[PDB]
Amino acid sequence: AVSKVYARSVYDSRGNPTVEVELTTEKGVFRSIVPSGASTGVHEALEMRDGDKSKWMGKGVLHAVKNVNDVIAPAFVKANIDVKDQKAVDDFLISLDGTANKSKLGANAILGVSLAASRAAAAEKNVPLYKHLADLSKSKTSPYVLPVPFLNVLNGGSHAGGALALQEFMIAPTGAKTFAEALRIGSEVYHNLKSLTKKRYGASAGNVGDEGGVAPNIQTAEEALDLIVDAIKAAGHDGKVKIGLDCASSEFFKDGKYDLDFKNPNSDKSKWLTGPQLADLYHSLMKRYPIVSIEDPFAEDDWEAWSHFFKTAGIQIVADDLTVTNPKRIATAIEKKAADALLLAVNQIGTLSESIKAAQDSFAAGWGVMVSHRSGETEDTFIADLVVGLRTGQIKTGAPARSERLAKLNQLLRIEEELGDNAVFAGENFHHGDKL
Amino acid sequence: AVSKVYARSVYDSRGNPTVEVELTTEKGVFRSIVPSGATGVHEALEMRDGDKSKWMGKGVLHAVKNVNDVIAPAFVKADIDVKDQKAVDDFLISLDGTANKSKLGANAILGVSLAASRAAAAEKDVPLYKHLADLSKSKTSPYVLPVPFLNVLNGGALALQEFMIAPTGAKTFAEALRIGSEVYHNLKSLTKKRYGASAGNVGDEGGVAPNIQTAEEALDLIVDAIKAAGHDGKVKIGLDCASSEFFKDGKYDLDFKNPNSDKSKWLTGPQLADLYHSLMKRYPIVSIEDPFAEDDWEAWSHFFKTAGIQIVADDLTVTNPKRIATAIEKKAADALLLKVNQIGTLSESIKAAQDSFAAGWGVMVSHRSGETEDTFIADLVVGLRTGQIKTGAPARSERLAKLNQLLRIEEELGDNAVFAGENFHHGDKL
Ligand SMILES: O=C(O)[C@@H](CO)OP(=O)(O)O
Ligand SMILES: O=C(O)[C@@H](CO)OP(=O)(O)O
Ligand SMILES: [Cl-]
Ligand SMILES: [K+]
Ligand SMILES: [Mg+2]
Ligand SMILES: [Mg+2]
Ligand SMILES: [Mg+2]
Ligand SMILES: [Mg+2]
Repeated sequence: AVSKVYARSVYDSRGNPTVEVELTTEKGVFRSIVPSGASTGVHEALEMRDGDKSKWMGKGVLHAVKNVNDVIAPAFVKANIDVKDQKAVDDFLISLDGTANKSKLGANAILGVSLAASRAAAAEKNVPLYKHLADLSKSKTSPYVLPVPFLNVLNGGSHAGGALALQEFMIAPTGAKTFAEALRIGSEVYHNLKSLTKKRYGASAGNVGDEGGVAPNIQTAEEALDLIVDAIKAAGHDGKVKIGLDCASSEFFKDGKYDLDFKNPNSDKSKWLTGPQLADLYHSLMKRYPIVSIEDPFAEDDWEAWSHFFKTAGIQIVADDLTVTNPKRIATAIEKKAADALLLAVNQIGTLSESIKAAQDSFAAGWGVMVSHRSGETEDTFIADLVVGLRTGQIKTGAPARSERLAKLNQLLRIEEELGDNAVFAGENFHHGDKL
Repeated sequence: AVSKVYARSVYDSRGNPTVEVELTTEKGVFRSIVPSGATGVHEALEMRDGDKSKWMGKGVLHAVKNVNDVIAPAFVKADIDVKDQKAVDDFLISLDGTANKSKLGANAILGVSLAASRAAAAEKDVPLYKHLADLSKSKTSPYVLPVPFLNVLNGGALALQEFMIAPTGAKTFAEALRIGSEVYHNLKSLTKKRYGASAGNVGDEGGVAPNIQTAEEALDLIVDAIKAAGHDGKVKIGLDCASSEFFKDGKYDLDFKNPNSDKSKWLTGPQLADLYHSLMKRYPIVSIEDPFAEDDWEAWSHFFKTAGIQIVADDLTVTNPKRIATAIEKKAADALLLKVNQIGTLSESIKAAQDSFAAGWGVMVSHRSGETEDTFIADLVVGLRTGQIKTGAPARSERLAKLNQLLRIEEELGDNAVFAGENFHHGDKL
């Protein structure tokens, strides 16, 4: 029985308020925290903010919290839905709000209750969270599949001060044999990268972006990718570490064009690229560097550019702002063959149930699924258990720096240990990890 | 009954491996993680593998092994009562058998020490901070909630390492944190405006690190930030000089990042003190940590004569009751920076705090620069009733995890807690 549901304000990794929910049963008190994006897709479910300029830079979540405590809480406690029944739980919450985009209560009011319920269920059942999430998703547990970590070791775009347009430069130790090995290798590459970055672009280059990657003030990707390929070599993990990009191209899509200097107020509109032109630059990058995944190469509604690029890409193409973990928009992307991987970000859609549906739909269409953090993260570790539960074989939860990232990576360490011989490391099979 | 003690490697906020310990009883499995400094020469031994081919030489396999291979079987055989933190840490301390914990390693022992206290709280069915109050014979009516010292700016051209803000003017911790976060964001905005976008990217502790020449420029910047946020008069400043970092040939080099620093312009103890006093006169500074080197006793004592604000010992005392006794003897400082992993056990850490308090000292509980998702010090600072803590800027969740835990503690305690505010120095005496 759910005796209590309670929400408070806490702080994310950028020092902005966000919603924390506590769900009390006889099994104890269960806590989930909602993350917060910076490069948020326009189609994402509502993140409700106070916009009281006198408090928290206008970023209060008092209203969201109040919606939990004054609206959802009493109705949820009164109903006492079986927490084990995630569908009915999320069913209830979504109906309480009664809008498509969760704009009545706010996604950041509902998600906390959704996630906390699933934690409570796992306890009731006497099973690890990833196990219960496996159950929820009807995923195979024999073996489990452990994810390749995609480590955003070099931050640009809206995640770091500097010229670099593309948002995330990730390394993916697919050549590793275990997660633990992959994390060691990733940390070694990161440290070697940090040293080379300082030497190459100055000590200040070694300071980190929002997601823990070094933040050199450089103008082009090709400059970023040189640093990483040099770092991989220096760490002596050549051929065992691939690269992944999040372009977050929606952040510099303007006037049907793409601004590769969008953080320059004096950017040259002459040198803004067309879809084609941009497609060209990517293909050059793909040719020169060991890139195995590219996320949001084109804009959240630039469907034609996705379709045309995907035709001849030949690597994993991840939809993020395109699909915003929305089963509706995933259906479109599948139809148009715009991508073959989904970025799963639970607070984009606002319930676990909906997030699991998006995953299941993607897998069914032969997509991959990369579970993701937000750039605004917390000490919450839910997506570590999620990626394992969902058997996706790939996650991206930050550089190996800043503990809102390490928290997830550490939790994955612990899960791999627990699972022992009943887990495989997805490694080179990350794309179709579920099919393993 | 403790039925297993176990250790694994995990990664700290800088992506370096560290020791995580799990202690198992009939109440379940209880977890503690060891932090890591970037360290006083007198600190208990942090044991690293030094295998250049692994983790940049920073592996902790040996320490983990020491937990699993040496401490673990003996501890279990010992049938220790985790409720008795003293018996716990005496066993551990005895097992290692060395003054500075160099046989098994400080980072092997501390995890067991902390996990035991978590297990003890559970057995008693009390919150951790409550158990820690009991262990330390601290008053709980009311509890005292800490002022957060937030590390918003870092140095080290400008030679001073840490520049913190302390919302002592707040009426609750919750209000303190909000005010702190607002100042921090305003400072970040001003920094990028004044020193370029890249200068907004954070350091190891989540603070900004603009290329600044002088302390004054760093303090003026912070003053502007506090004003911009509209909290002028409600927010004070704290400093961590980490002067050992620029202590050379019996002198202090304020320009110790310049290879050709004018050696003739290196300061004497009395000279540096003159600088601090000028800074202290012009800015709302209410606390200064390690203003002199970790064995420059004469320099501390001299300064302490004329200083009118809290003077914290860190590298000087390294949370060691033996060195704190000296510091008290010499009238070198009047506050202890409590870093549990500097001495290695909870019991010695509590002993250090108690010796400090008994000598009229303050105690600032503190993180290390390499932190984890572990939130022990949040419960510890409340348990010890010290009234002040420093656990990072309000960014990076190895910092926020602690400050969030304090929000929860404050909410839980309701009317049975006071915010130390202006009275942080003698918070324990509140
Ligand atoms: O774009 C992304 O993929 C996410 C995760 O890194 O970032 P943000 O939460 O800022 O949108
Ligand atoms: O000197 C200090 O005060 C500590 C905490 O800031 O730093 P470090 O853990 O690197 O010793
Ligand atoms: Cl006193
Ligand atoms: K002994
Ligand atoms: Mg985004
Ligand atoms: Mg993205
Ligand atoms: Mg130090
Ligand atoms: Mg210090």
